[PDB]
Amino acid sequence: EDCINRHNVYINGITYTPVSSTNEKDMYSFLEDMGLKAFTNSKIRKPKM
Amino acid sequence: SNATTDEHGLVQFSINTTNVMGTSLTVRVNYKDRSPCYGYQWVSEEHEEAHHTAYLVFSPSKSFVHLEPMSHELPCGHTQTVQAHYILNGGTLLGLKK
Ligand SMILES: *[C@@H]1O[C@H](CO)[C@@H](O)[C@H](O)[C@H]1NC(C)=O
Ligand SMILES: *[C@@H]1O[C@H](CO)[C@@H](O)[C@H](O)[C@H]1NC(C)=O
Repeated sequence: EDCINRHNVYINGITYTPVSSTNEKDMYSFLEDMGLKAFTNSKIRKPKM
Repeated sequence: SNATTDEHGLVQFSINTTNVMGTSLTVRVNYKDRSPCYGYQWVSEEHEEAHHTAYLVFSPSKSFVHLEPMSHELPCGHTQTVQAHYILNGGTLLGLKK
């Protein structure tokens, strides 16, 4: 469920810029391409908005 | 923050900003447009609304002084202490005594 999408992205500093989906490997993905599945409460997947 | 017109005074209002460069204000703000389902150019009921759009100082230092406008009466052959209020963001990083 975790949607971290702001109204405006709140990109403080010198300038603002919009949101975008990343591209990187994940512990979720490590257990996926491993082949198996798991249940756990800790932060495994990335917080995809 | 609603207000009311004083007999001697107009609306003199502030709004605390904690947001981004693009900002736009208005009063009589029951809507943005009346209810534009259609008019088919017959006639449009249009009362006046004072909507304003403003923009920001592009200050990467974020340290600046705001100068209120003295757009009122002015007797000549005088001096006039201008009223200005400022900030320094991050304090001064090193700065100096002066
Ligand atoms: C207008 O603002 C005053 C000041 O806080 C508040 O007490 C009052 O409830 C407001 N009036 C309205 C429209 O309720
Ligand atoms: C809001 O006004 C306060 C003073 O009451 C000021 O310090 C602040 O910079 C303004 N906006 C914010 C919260 O950044």
